[PDB]
Amino acid sequence: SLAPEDGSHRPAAEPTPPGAQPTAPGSLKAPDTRNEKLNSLEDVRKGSENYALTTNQGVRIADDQNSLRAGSRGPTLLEDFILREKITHFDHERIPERIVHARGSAAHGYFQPYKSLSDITKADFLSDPNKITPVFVRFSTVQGGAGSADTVRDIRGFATKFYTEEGIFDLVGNNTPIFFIQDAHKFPDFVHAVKPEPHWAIPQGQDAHDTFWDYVSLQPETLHNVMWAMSDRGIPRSYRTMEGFGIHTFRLINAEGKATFVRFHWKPLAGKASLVWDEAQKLTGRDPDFHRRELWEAIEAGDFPEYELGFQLIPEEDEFKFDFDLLDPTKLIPEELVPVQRVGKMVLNRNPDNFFAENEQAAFHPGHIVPGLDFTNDPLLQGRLFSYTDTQISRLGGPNFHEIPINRPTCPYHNFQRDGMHRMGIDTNPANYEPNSINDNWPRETPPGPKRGGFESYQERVEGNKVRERSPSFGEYYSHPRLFWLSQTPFEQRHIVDGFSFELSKVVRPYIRERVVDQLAHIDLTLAQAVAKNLGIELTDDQLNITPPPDVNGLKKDPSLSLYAIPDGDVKGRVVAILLNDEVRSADLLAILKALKAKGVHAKLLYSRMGEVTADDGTVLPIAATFAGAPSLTVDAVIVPCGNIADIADNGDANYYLMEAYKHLKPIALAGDARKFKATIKIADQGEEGIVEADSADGSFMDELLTLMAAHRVWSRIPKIDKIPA
Amino acid sequence: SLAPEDGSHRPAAEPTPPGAQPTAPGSLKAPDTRNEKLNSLEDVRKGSENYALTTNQGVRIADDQNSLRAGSRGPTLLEDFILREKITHFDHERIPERIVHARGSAAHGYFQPYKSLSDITKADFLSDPNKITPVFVRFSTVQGGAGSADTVRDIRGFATKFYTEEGIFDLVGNNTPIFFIQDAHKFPDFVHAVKPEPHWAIPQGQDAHDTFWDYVSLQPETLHNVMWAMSDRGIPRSYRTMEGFGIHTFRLINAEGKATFVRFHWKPLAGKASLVWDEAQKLTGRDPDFHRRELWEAIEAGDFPEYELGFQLIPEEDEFKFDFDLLDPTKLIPEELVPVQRVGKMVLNRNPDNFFAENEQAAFHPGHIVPGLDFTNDPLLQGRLFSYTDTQISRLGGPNFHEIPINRPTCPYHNFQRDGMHRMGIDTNPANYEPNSINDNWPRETPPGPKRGGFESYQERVEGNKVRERSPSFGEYYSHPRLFWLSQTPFEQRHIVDGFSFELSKVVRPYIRERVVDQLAHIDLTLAQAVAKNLGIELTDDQLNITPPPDVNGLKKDPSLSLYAIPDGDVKGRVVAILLNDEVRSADLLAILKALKAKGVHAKLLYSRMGEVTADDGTVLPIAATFAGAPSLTVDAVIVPCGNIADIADNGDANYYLMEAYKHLKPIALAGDARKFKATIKIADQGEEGIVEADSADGSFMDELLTLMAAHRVWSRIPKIDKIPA
Amino acid sequence: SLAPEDGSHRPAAEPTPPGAQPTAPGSLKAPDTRNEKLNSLEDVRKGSENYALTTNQGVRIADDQNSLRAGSRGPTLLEDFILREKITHFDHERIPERIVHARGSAAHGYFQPYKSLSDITKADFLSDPNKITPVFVRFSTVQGGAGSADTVRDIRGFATKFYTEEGIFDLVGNNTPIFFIQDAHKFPDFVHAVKPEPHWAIPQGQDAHDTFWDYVSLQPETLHNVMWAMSDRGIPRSYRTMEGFGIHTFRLINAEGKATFVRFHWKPLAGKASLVWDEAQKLTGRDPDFHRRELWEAIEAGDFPEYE
Amino acid sequence: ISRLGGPNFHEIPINRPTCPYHNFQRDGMHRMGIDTNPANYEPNSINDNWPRETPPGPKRGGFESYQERVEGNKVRERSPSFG
Ligand code: HDD
Ligand code: HDD
Ligand code: HDD
Repeated sequence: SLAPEDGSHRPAAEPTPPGAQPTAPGSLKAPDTRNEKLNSLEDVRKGSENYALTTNQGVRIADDQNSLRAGSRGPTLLEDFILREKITHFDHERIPERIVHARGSAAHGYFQPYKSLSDITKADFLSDPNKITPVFVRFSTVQGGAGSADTVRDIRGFATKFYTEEGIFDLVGNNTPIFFIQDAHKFPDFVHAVKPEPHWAIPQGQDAHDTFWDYVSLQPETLHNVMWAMSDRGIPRSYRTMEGFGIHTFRLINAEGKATFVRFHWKPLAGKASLVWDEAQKLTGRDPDFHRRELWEAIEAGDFPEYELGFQLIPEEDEFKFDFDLLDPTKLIPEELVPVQRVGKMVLNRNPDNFFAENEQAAFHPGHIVPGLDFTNDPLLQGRLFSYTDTQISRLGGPNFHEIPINRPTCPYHNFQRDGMHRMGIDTNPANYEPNSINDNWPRETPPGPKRGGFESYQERVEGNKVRERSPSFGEYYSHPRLFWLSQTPFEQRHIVDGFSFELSKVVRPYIRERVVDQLAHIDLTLAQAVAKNLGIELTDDQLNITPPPDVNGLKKDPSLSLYAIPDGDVKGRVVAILLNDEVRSADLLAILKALKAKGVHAKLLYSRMGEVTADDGTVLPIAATFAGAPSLTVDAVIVPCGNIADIADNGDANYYLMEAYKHLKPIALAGDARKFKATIKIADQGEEGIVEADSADGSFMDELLTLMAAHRVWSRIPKIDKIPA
Repeated sequence: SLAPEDGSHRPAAEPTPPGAQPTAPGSLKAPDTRNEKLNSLEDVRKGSENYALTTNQGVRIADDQNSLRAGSRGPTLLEDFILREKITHFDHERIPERIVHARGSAAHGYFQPYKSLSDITKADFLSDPNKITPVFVRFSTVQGGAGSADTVRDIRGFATKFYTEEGIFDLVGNNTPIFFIQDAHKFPDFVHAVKPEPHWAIPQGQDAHDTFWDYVSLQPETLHNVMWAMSDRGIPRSYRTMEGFGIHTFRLINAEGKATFVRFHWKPLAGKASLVWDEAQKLTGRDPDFHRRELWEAIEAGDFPEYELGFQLIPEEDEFKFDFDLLDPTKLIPEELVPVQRVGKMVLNRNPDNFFAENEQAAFHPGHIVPGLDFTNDPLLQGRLFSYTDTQISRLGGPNFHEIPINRPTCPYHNFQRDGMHRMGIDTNPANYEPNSINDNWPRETPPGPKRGGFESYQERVEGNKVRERSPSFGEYYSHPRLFWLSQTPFEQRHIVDGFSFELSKVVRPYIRERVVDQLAHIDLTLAQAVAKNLGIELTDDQLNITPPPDVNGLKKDPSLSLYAIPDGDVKGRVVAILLNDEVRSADLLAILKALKAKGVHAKLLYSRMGEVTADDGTVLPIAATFAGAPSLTVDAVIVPCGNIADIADNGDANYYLMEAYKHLKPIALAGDARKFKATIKIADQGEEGIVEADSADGSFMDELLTLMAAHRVWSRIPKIDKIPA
Repeated sequence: SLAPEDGSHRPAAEPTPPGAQPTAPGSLKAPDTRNEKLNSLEDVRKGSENYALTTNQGVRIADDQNSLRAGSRGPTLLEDFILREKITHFDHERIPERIVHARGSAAHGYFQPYKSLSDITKADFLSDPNKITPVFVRFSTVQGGAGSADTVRDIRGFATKFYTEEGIFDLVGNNTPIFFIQDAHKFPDFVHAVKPEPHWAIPQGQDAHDTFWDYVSLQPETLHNVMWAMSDRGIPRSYRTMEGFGIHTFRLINAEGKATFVRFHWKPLAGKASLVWDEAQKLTGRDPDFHRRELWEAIEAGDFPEYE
Repeated sequence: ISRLGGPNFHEIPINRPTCPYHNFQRDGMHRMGIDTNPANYEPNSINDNWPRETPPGPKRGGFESYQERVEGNKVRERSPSFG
């Protein structure tokens, strides 16, 4: 018995806030959170407590500390089969990572529609507001390996496996509404250009290098998603605070056989929020697991990630009514033209038990659809359909990857397919072919119908010659980038310009930077000029004279394309650093902590060392982390309570904490003599918007602080931060 | 509905004789035959009746006859995910075959001891006669591929997986009591020498080629097993009628820690029986699946394969009491010196459901032992311990092959090993290492003990220098071959000579044949001379003068080494061909079938066409096969009833049936006018031992036939067969 | 032609200081730098300039920008074998990373002894001061994945393959002179304890978590190498400025059959130097490829890494 | 991909073309060819876009599919002419 006698090794099996208890496998942390998929995994869940340690063949091991040798200082013997089994399993633990989105974090949850959608689709999982469908969702970055950092600038994946009663449906989306390229034949080129360069394998998790911008400069179709990635969309605060999109136009098919075109959306109920670049980049060093950690801890705290599924629906007869082609995945459908109709809610409420078994081995593929859905001729979607089945043959070791437990349907599956590596199902059917008489032709085909019918493809008319040709309706590259640019606030536009400027500064061949700037001048001259000024490049008179691309269907902006133009803040689940001193005003700390708790905001008590400090009144304050150990990068706001401020006033870490939080536009609140830190951040005596200050933490101090947190960051501080040495 | 109205598509779920019903998966043929392992496989058995045909993701298929195309004569579309999943699974069905023993046939059963062995071993499965241990047994040839023929001349494997309460123990043996080589380092040399030659990959399932005999001629340690392989041991009648051996000396360890040396035996309760070479060779062309078929149908009929497990036990103090080294796997322990103690019985009573999932994927390995067993320094066994865990990583795809259902232990298994390709178990342990505090160190090591204890190696003393050197005690090659030769009946010696003669005649390089005859002259001059005579080789005076090797501990024979010297014939499960005519004497047929039924012998009614014939009293006799369709090779004896003999008397195929059966030494019985067929096989009017003839098929006629069948073949016939052109 | 007319896309094939030119494949940056191993790879090196783009079966491709479809807005056809070959190869690019030391940076070079060692060893590569042996060296971290950062706190691997005339010798060492554990049977326990924890797969490239310190606390044999890892040895400035060690005692065997015990060392001729923790940790965010980059650029500059 | 272990099966010697082959495909299990191209994508400027596409033509040209006419709905249907 090596556990502490007080039982403190084991986290409580109840919701607890971030940092309050060690994290644990979901079935131990939250044994009563169930759904039909979680329950179906019980056949493979393995416990440990009270069991003997064995080999994989069930033989009990007596001494798991030593190899078998001839003499206690002698050579290891070949006959040690316990050693060799254990080292062999170790030696073959790794499987190939995903070719793209190798870095990702996943959770289980459930989805339910708000009302039946039978009028527009026969998909069973959308047929009844009381039908609950379990989900497994993985969120990811794109470029970096499985061991890369989370808060890089990149697109994010947002992949949802719906375990429906009529089959698995995987909605395999990203967090921006378009992709970089038009036709899947170019996917290896694009991916190779953004991935680490092939001679030296640098850089990891960064588009900031020559080959990515070379390809962008040569393929202007890429510019629209490049605009999104260079905005603060590329650096989300959390997977809970980003949008999701299926990108492609798909079809819904109802029981009468009518097709409606659809694009899929996820709206985050926590709101949209992103980091700023300097914070994101520094956070990749201070905590490369920050998004993975934040998702796991939100679920352990009960701050369940919630998202609303929504559809943009366009009738078949309106296919050609826009200035862009609906089948072109580099174009978005502005919500001002086609609104998102709310469909249902997804809540992620339990972590996995074992990351490798459930996250690493999960296989999502957008070809996994169900009756009631269908594809379109989008030429990027069409090639995706080939890739996601083919890649699993190496990644997951063969054609039986649907028998890996996380991938299994919860509905029935029966067919004539047999064998393959790793075959788990032992088929008893006398027949392995159809048509057969020897088993009365079972299992049997099922005609299509309104419910529980076979899959039949929508009978779309095809007419044309066999060509490798891009549709001319796809040959427009700048109007969507411009619509995105004009829809952003002034501070978002600044962050875009700073994104392009920072990334192009890392491109060693200057002509590439020049070619990118020339493309920017086809989108918007103000953008192009601002980036050029940061790169020391002067636009030519020709460039100054490029006419801007047209409006998109009459629109000159669409505010739903901005993260921040329309307030959607939610403070629940956010966190505040509280910088302690060795004699904290206890009345301040009571008021601060209860106000935060009332709004579901978490706190971390920080000091210059671990252990405890004692408040003016004798209250013992346990310390969560030191100032350097939990930097301001990891919090949303900073509060400094009154007390003995001299204890920390000359602490360089405490001062720099406030300087970093101030640079990154975070709300900062200072009570009583903590206002002596105004000099560290150069705040005027009469104060400034974004800094809460008062004689004590009472009255409206915490409400003012919370109001600032609901607006996420103090954008008005931006011109004040250039001078700050931080 | 495609099944026939009358239900004749589905075999009865009751025991039935070979040929009476179509064969079926074991759980459908014998649903009520149960054991703990078969019951534990219920989680992975999948049915089929009444279920819809789906993709592997659970989506119902409407049309499983057509690809999706643009127009009904148009090109196939990439978006056809149904067709690609089905073709992808097909394209990846095969896995590598086993390096050796790739051809094999398997069944489920159970083992039970006759008495507790706790005085000599603490192995839990041998602790109590009421301990029932499920087994899965795979019988195999050695050289040929998984698609090669069964009745080749070869060594046979006999591998038994015991699913004990203290771990899987695999007894991985062959059907002769020694192996070809002494040290595992030479196994790839020997196996490459016997396998198809590397330039052109010929010959399949045959040792009859230059490289095999080149290795043998240069490595006289092989000669003992080569003598077995050249005897009729090399061509068993059935997996049910051969012996099995573990070959190596292992140890039993009791609760006191005392080690006893043990060699393992399986004694077939159906008796020992083999084919003759011509019959075996021709059977590889008429039915290359004969042993697989015979095993499956025996079990379907309730002719369960039964074997007694036997131990030769040698106390530790007697290690050096023999003329040969107990660790040398090319030496046998004569039963006259150390008797086989009969310790328990194994019954194989259920065929698999799916060959690939349960037989092809089964992994047996002799390093899978349990507490109460241990290894010795036998240098062939020592190297085997490395190979059987290593080879599964490619064959079965990775280190989780114990999770493939058929391989899973039925007792608990818990450890800190994680991940690997197609990981099924989802571990919930917070710890994946020990020692750990965070899960109170579970699962925990267990000290060795008398029951349910951890495995500890027997503390054998090792003293010597690090050397690659063969023990001098292994350097004797001829005395065991000679003891084997002297123990055979005269007809068994003739078949040995004929085996050597036929094989060496296929060696194209004559000096190799000469070098083999020289080795034979070191074993026995009579043998050497008889082989040389058939090869047109004359022994030199030096060869005529080689002194024979010494007796083995005073023995100049041991009849336990002969298949036939001691009567152990059992006719239950054997099969007779009854050659019909278009007017059968029904009284003969009743008397024949009655007497066969009484002894559990099966029959097959044969004619010149399929369909039925009608007997003299009107009984309608259904025909199982034609003369040419079910050759005499496939039966144990032939009976010709009386009736309209002129119907068949000039039938070449019916005459040849009897000539072939007669050449192969099979009993033949002829009733009434069927005695006209005496002329085709040249039998004198007075008759001949092994031909049963009488006026009708009365009761005496059948006892005489059944007595011949209990003696298997009519060996006295051998000098008459030289004249038969068949 | 997409290249700039001034030729500024292509780096000079001469030694240049870090940042002066874009980095390039070895054989194009330093075509005249050769050794027996580098030459022997010429059978499989493949160029590109002036060659047509083809499938892997050697069929020239006319249009590498589009899939084949039925009409220019139509569905992609299964008979597009060019698209499926290209996407199949992409789909199967990745292989499993190394179980440990998955993050590493490598280079070619050569070794030669200062004098013959025939009195203590008959190894051919140590027999003659003028017999040069090619080498390939990979330096690595231990815990993190292939896409983790370079300037973590960790032990570093230092593995040298010597391509000798009497076979390959691999000296597979680390940058500290001992290991954490005594018996290989415990390696999966120790590695599992230091690797990301199994429920949530955190933390990457860091021993700073409960399971590693749990194992340490319960296995005091670890403490020596834990001391080295917590010192600035854990955060070297460059792979050029750390020591290497084989850790184990091995044997040298001379022609007379005498055995001498030996432990192997590499001394960096650039000297020993490490970062400080705040700088190392912030560098994993500002340039997670810092040691990979510094090694490649030192070789491009002519600052060849040398070790005794 | 299973039978020959991955996507570099054209590098097994019997399968290799005797004519030139050059493209932007990289890596995979058992990769033999060591690409020196600074670029592993096209279009690129950093290797002047080599290796380059080739127009179709009478000899030594790029592959182009015959522009057969396709007309019909997306169906899983046997042509009646096959019946
Ligand atoms: C033709 C190839 C191709 C194209 C054009 C795309 N992808 Fe993809 N994608 C892959 C081929 C691929 C892949 C090779 O099949 C991956 C990696 C491994 C896997 O299982 O699938 C994958 C993974 C992958 C994942 C991670 C799934 C997971 O968590 O396991 C997401 C979220 C996306 N992709 C999303 C997209 C979106 C939104 C695209 C454009 C609209 C896109 N993919 C285009
Ligand atoms: C050092 C290597 C080596 C040596 C010396 C032997 N074998 Fe072996 N044997 C193998 C390496 C191997 C193997 C490569 O590991 C096989 C092939 C596939 C498998 O799973 O194991 C195997 C399969 C195999 C099987 C088939 C098991 C099955 O049905 O799947 C049997 C019955 C034997 N062997 C029996 C023997 C006997 C009785 C030996 C000598 C006394 C012997 N083997 C020596
Ligand atoms: C019993 C298992 C075992 C143990 C006890 C060790 N290693 Fe190891 N090592 C491995 C099992 C391993 C491995 C699983 O075999 C690796 C990863 C995959 C590979 O090719 O080798 C490996 C890789 C590996 C590499 C990377 C080689 C490369 O760059 O590819 C280095 C430098 C070391 N190890 C160094 C050590 C040192 C100095 C050890 C202690 C003195 C040590 N290893 C103990």
